[PDB]
Amino acid sequence: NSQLTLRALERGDLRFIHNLNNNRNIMSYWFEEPYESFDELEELYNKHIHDNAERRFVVEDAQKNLIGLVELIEINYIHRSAEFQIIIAPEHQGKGFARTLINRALDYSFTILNLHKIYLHVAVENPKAVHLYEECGFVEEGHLVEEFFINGRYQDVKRMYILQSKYLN
Amino acid sequence: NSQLTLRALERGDLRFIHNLNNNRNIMSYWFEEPYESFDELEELYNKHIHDNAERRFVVEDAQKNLIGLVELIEINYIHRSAEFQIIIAPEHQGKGFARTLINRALDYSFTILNLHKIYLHVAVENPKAVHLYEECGFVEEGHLVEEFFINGRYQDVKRMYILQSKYLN
Amino acid sequence: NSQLTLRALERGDLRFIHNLNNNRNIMSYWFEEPYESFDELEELYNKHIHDNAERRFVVEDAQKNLIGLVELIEINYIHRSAEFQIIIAPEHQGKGFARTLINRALDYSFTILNLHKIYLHVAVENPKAVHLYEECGFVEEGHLVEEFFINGRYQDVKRMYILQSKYLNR
Amino acid sequence: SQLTLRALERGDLRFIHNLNNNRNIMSYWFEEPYESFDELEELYNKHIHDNAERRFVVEDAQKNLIGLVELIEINYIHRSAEFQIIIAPEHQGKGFARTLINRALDYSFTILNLHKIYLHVAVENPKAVHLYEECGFVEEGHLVEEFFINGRYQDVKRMYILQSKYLNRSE
Amino acid sequence: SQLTLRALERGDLRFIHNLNNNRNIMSYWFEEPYESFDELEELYNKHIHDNAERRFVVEDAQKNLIGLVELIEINYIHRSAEFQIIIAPEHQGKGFARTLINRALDYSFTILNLHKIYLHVAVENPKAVHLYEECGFVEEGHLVEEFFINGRYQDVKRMYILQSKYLNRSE
Amino acid sequence: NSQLTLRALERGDLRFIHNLNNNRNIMSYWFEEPYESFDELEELYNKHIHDNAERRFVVEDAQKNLIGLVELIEINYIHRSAEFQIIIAPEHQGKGFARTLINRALDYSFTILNLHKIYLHVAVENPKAVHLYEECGFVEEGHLVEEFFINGRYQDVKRMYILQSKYLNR
Amino acid sequence: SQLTLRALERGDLRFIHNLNNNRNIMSYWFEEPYESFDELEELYNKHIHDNAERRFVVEDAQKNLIGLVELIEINYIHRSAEFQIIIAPEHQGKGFARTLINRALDYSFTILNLHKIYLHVAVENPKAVHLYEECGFVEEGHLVEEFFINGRYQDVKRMYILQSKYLNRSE
Amino acid sequence: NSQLTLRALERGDLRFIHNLNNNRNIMSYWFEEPYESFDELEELYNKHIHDNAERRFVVEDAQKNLIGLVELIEINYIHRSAEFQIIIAPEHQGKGFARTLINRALDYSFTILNLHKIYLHVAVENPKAVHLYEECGFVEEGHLVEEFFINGRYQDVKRMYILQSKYLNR
Amino acid sequence: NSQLTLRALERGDLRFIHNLNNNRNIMSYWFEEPYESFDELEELYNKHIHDNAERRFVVEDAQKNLIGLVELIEINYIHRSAEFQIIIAPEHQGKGFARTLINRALDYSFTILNLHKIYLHVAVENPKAVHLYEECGFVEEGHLVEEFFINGRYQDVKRMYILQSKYLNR
Amino acid sequence: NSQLTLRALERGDLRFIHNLNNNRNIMSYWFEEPYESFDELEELYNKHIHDNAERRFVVEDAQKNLIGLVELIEINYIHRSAEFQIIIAPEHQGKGFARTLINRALDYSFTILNLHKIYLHVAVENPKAVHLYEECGFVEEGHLVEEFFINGRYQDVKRMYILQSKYLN
Amino acid sequence: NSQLTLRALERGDLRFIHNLNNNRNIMSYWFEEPYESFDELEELYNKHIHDNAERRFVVEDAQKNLIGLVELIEINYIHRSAEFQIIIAPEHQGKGFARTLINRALDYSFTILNLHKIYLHVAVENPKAVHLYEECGFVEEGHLVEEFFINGRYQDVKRMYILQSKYLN
Amino acid sequence: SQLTLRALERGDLRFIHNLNNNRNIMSYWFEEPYESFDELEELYNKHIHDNAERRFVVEDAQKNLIGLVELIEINYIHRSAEFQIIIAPEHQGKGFARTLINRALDYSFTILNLHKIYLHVAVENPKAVHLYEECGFVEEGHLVEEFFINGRYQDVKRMYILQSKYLNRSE
Ligand SMILES: [Ca+2]
Ligand SMILES: [Ca+2]
Ligand SMILES: [Ca+2]
Ligand SMILES: [Ca+2]
Ligand SMILES: [Ca+2]
Ligand SMILES: [Ca+2]
Ligand SMILES: [Ca+2]
Ligand SMILES: [Ca+2]
Repeated sequence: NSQLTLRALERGDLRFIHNLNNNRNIMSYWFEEPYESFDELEELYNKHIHDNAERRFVVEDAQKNLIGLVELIEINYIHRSAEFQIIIAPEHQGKGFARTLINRALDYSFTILNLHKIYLHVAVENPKAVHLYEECGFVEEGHLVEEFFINGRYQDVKRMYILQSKYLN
Repeated sequence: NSQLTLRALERGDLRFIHNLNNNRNIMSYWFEEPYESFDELEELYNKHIHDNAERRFVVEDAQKNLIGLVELIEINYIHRSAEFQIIIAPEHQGKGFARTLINRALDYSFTILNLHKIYLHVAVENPKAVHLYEECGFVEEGHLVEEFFINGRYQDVKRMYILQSKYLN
Repeated sequence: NSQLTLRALERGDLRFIHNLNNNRNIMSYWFEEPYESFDELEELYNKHIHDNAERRFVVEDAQKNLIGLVELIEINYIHRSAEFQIIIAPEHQGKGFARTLINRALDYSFTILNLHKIYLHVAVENPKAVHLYEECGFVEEGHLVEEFFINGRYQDVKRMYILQSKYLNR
Repeated sequence: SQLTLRALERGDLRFIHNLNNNRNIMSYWFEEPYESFDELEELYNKHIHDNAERRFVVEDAQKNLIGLVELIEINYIHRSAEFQIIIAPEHQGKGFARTLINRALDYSFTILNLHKIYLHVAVENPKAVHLYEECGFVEEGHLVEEFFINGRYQDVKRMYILQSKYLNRSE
Repeated sequence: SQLTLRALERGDLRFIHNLNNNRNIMSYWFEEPYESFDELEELYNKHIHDNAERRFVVEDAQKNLIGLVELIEINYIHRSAEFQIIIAPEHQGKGFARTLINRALDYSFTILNLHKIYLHVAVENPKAVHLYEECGFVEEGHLVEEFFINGRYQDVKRMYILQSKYLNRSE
Repeated sequence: NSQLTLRALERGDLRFIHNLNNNRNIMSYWFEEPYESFDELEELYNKHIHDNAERRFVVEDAQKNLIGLVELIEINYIHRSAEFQIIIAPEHQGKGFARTLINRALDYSFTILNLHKIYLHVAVENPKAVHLYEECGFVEEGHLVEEFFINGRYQDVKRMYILQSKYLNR
Repeated sequence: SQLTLRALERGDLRFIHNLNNNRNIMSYWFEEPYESFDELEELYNKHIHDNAERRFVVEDAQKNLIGLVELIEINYIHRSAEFQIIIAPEHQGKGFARTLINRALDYSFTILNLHKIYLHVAVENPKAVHLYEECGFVEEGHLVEEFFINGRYQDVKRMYILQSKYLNRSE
Repeated sequence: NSQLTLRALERGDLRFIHNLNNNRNIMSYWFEEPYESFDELEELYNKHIHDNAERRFVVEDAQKNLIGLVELIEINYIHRSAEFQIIIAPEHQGKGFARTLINRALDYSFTILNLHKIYLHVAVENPKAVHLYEECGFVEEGHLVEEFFINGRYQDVKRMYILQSKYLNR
Repeated sequence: NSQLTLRALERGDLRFIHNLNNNRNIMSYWFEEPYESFDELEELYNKHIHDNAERRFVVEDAQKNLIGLVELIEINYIHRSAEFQIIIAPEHQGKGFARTLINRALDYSFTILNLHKIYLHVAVENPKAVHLYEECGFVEEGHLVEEFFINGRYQDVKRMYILQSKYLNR
Repeated sequence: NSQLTLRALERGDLRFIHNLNNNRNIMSYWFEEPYESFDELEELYNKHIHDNAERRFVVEDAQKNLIGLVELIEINYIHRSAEFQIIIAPEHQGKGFARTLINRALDYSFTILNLHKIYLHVAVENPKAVHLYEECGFVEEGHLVEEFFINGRYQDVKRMYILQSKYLN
Repeated sequence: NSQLTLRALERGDLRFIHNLNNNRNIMSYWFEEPYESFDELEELYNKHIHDNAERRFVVEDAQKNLIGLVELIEINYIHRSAEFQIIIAPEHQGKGFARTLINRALDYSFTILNLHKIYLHVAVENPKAVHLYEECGFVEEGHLVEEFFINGRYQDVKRMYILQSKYLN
Repeated sequence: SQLTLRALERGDLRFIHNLNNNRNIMSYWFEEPYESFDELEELYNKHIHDNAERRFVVEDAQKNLIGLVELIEINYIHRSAEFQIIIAPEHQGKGFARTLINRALDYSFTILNLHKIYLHVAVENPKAVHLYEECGFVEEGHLVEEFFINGRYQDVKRMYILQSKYLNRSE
């Protein structure tokens, strides 16, 4: 909660990323390229190394156990917005780490990158996640209908946002 | 209204595209690269010629006057969704062409590309456009707060959608 | 047709090809890449110029009017098979060129390329085309269910074939 | 439940190549014929970002390699693909086939969101034809002299199944 | 209103090069010094997709080329850039400068959404310093022997203006 | 062997190939490029890895001793022909592997690759080899005069062939 | 004497392609099959420095294009090549063939210094076989079902002639 | 320290550089490209190896402990100026190395590179650093307003300079 | 000059440059590569377009007649020195342009490029040229023995220099 | 004889070179690559433009008629030697130009390039050429046996040389 | 003498080649590029691996001691000629191996490569080498004057040749 | 005799770089300034086939690295080059300099066949000037404020020697 730190994703963390994907078992993307294998992930990482439109970070504890991933995509440097997500590894879920990770992502987004707005998508069928985000200051701005094909059907997601002025002021 | 046809954007239409951009006077993008000049537009067109994540079309009348542009971006072939917009050239605005263009874009999206969902953004301060889209069967799914910096301030947009099942059935 | 001739597609014929696509108004492919514009067609033609897995030909009359296109795709040089299609330009449809063009494509396929089998797909909802192909010696070997998304719905197609031995013994 | 599906990786190419020499017919990678491990490896590297074919390896709980699930000719507008499954000789006849087929359909219809999957089966392997029918595939073609296999042209059934049948048949 | 700003294009490079030979100091494109039209042209092509510098040409109603608006050192995290304006000798002293400066600020603050714009002006050109002050720029530095210009090191004022001042000063 | 098996040539077999060349001591070729060294062989293998006009295979016994090489070159996928050759390692010559290797090459050529014709060249001055090939079903179709410069003089070779239809009906 | 041989150039490719569509069999350039002028042109550019095949055009005094002389499979150790000649339909039967053949042998044996030239002729064209025999070629093979031509496998004679015969037969 | 030495940055020092970045926890740049990861740092080092517009050096003690980094950027070879910065590793801060490192950077700048002017930026809200630089001979030439977004707000920096003639005459 | 102007060499001036070379009839160099033909000159111009180690300028009169060439080579941006030469077109030799051109080159070198020193080589056997340079403020600093092979023998050259401080204080 | 000048071969002179080759009707080489066609000549010229191992020059009269070619090959800058030849166009043969061309080649070789030795090959069956070279100061240093296959047989050539010290002193 | 075999030069033999060069202490060439270092030799070997204009071979004894080098350069496949040399390592000189090496080079040249003529250069100041070559059937065809700068002065070489018809018949 | 000269190789670059940090002035490779081992290594690879500069390392009988012999600005028409020698600090003052200089002249004049070698020496190092004079070099220039070294512009002697003097002085 204090002992959780954020650091830039590196090539040796791609195994972790790929293990997070196998566990979630939906289609993953790197700069909009779908991938399933570690090999393609590795190559996409190398190919987009200088692209600033997406940024990834790993959260570790004091003993360097890998806790989760913080990802910003669709980063636009004129409108100053990005989409984010966090993924916590299954073994570390439900330990109360989520809030800390979310705060670390906002801190980076609003005190380093100088973004104006961050938004995220949450499955309407995960009301507890929606609630958590609301408790961290995110507000619903959309209920996107049949937005994503997940587990054999089109599902709705809340689009939730928070502004730099709310987070900092 | 019958005499308006849609055709694939070609290299000779980039002048038209660039004239549409100067008139609207906000930042334009090609596969997420911002551009201002015809030269950069031309080079981006050549570079992304085989990329299927965005598709553009020009609407012409019977005498080949250029009426406007139909653009799909963020095309995802797993979720089967895209973002669209239409831009009508200033001299052809207010002639009642908008509805026809919108129908041509939906027709392409849902009878050729086989998309599931199309969505678009409309400035909350253009309620007449919002109404028009509603009349063509689009439904509001989001009111995105301070989404875009336009004319010196952050503005809200409606996110409006329509599904293939509604359009076809 | 007697003076319909077949010739190898060239770069100056791509305009014709692209006009054939706009008229039929379904998604077209070049070596499996979908394309909509002349520019992308041109670039794909240049990129695949040395690829032998698809071969295209243009049919002209004695005054060099462009009648249509003969296309072989999915050419496999071990099993000696290919998929064929034809597109006749709108203005030349229904004039009785189709059978002649089909025979020219079979002739090339079976007397020059030395293929064993040619097959084609025809919309089940175009029974008169199916009949025509049957009259040219093709036989139904499948009725592919919801095979293609065409004009806003999944459509069935007949798969029809003919063998080299049948064509060469007629 | 014991059997899991995972994306093919470069270290699995040996397995793939061993499966090919056992079956002893001409193999293809993105339509290029190959016979050697070295050419397989090169084709794997060259087409790594191509989404028109996707391959997966099925392993048991101890990571024995059971077989291969392959989708080719994937078209994202018609939303169709051709599938096949190859089980390693030592694992044939243990009743793994139906589980592998279900894993391939699940991926095809719940992740890739395809509409139709089809496959080819030798008309001279009626037991395979039957198996596929039991997994919900239906014959849509009997292709005549389609493939030169073992010194003669052979017929294959073309069999298919639709997303709506796989996902909603029980509703 | 007569004066419009448009993105620099390849056909404007002649104009740019003529502006350089008139001013007769060393010119740069993405930090590469150049003296010839040919090198200018090559640098234009090479950096076409670089967003760290942006250039615009100002024309009148009859498309006479009036001048150049240039942003360099554009940083999209700090949201700052360096600006300059060059008016063609024949159009100097016609009162175009303030209009051009407003067009550059408008683009910088209403389209690019930058936070801060700054510029350098020769301390030995007090009338230019005054002009910039009248357009709302404020001195934040007097850089000592910053640039070797015409055979000696000269001082420049660094002047700035913020987005909030430009957009909201009248509110 | 009965347990002679054929497998696709791989990069780790190039040493064997190069040892076969030094032993025969004539100029060797890879896709028509002459080579003498292991290094050039290796580079040519890498360069032509995707070329289907030549195919090579190594024959091994049950304990993976390397017996020889089967090579198809000049493969033409329209006329459906190829030139074949065999090289048996010196230590395995005269043990009665040759006929088995020849049958394995024909089997691959006619049951997998679906070729129509295989032909080979044999030195006219090695009449016992010519006889062997005749006993395996090859027939002389030419006696090529001063065809190859080999060991300091131009030598004649028989060109011998066999057809798919003959092999598959035996 | 009227007829001269000159190296094929890029402007002659149209002629070459017209010769191919007239003969209506599959043509090759460095073993790549081609059917179109565009692919011919690309193959010409790609193999420009390859010495394994050499082509020449025969013209009359007014630069009418008479035909093509082609050497392929040129091997500079065995000192052999395969030859063919194609005369344009309008110039066939004018008695040019023997002159062209002599020009090809002259080049092959007095400039390239080859040892052996051979050619293939359809066994069903006995008059061509005779012509070649009259120019000093000798049958060394009757290749059985060598080429699929016009819907069936056909036999060809392989005919040859040696440098020593061509140069010294009269000595 | 007397035995603090300056040496050219090498690829094996990038780990140190990256550890210095994580500790300071602001956005770092290499030839104007922002980077956060070791991997991107490494790639930018390789890409700009021949670029002379920035030069970097590592300061070590007699036992080769890494003390800090000296960086010159925006080097202009006509006006003969550069921007300098220093980063001292956390464990070596406050030990009285800073002034020695500054003098080593000035020495290199003015006795080897032959620059005319060096300038640097210091946070206005770190007045003790400003004072230190003044004691080393730097003079304030600007107070740049809201120059940098650092830790969630725009901050002012002093721009401080010193000339070759001053340093070489001290 | 009074209306002699200096402008950056461009690609359309290479013909002039090449005509200057044929007239002087010694081996010419571009970034140390010897060249004799227009074509090689053109290719070297394209290849070194971004190289700052040599800079060239053309001198024109008011009607744009081409008078000559000013060349700086071996430009070193640390020691701040360069080698200069001038070539006047034959038809404009002896008209009293030389001194004006020399002053234009020095002006550029010392007021724009901010160099410290310019030096040049002059044939010892052209004492009137040596004198001219001395009158323009250059001083002999060496007499290089058998420095250059020119017209069939090794020739001596004076090396002459002038410093920025001298030029800017005149 | 005074009015004949030497200039560096250029791309527009390749037609002339190729016409000289068709007339001589033996195998020609460019940096050891055999060529027969103008197209291959052109490409070899472009490819070896920066190679200093061979140098070519054209001799023209006052009206820019092309008289012939001066070629140096096998140029070695350590031993300071090269092989030369001259070819005069058929229409200009026998006008007494040969001597002038030879002197221009020696002048270039020994006063510009600073070579030590130049040598050339002359067919033993062209004794008048051999004599001419001897009159220009070349000396026989070899009678190379069956050196070149020319017109259907191996022929002998004289190798003739001259040194810079002889030419200049 | 029977136990000496010839094999194609490989990359692992470049050390040997480079040691032979340091010992002879004159300028060495690879496809006409001068080189002094092992690194440049290695790179030239890689660059010209497919070039057939020069061919090299190593002579080994039964225990694979490296005896020497056989080199053919200037190989012309129309005239069917090449220049050769042999270099024996200092420790193996004067053991009577020279004759065997020369015969192996001729055998390769005339029974495998099918050349017509081989020639070599021998320093006029090494009359014993000249004699040896004469004993192996080579004949003097030239005495090249001041041909090579060696040890600080220009030296003469005999050019010696032998024909395929002499060697084989 | 103990001291031998050999071509610089990639494994000697560490030595070269150590010689540079000891001398503590700006070093160059084919006119590119460098300070790091990594840039040195890259420049070595990039210019490996460039003959305009040549470097050699001098070793003793036990392969201790003594120093470096460098020729730059090598021009093969004028037949000149610039030379320098750097002896490692630990081997200075052992009397190796003259031997190294003779080895450099020997290579320059007996292998490369150059006409003239010249070098630059600090006018403030009169003992080096003397040494070079004793090895037969003659002053041909006193270059004024030629190099900025240790914070000021310094003069250098330019010294030369000709091939004919080195080879024939004793004749
Ligand atoms: Ca992928
Ligand atoms: Ca841009
Ligand atoms: Ca293959
Ligand atoms: Ca420049
Ligand atoms: Ca082809
Ligand atoms: Ca050639
Ligand atoms: Ca070299
Ligand atoms: Ca550098």
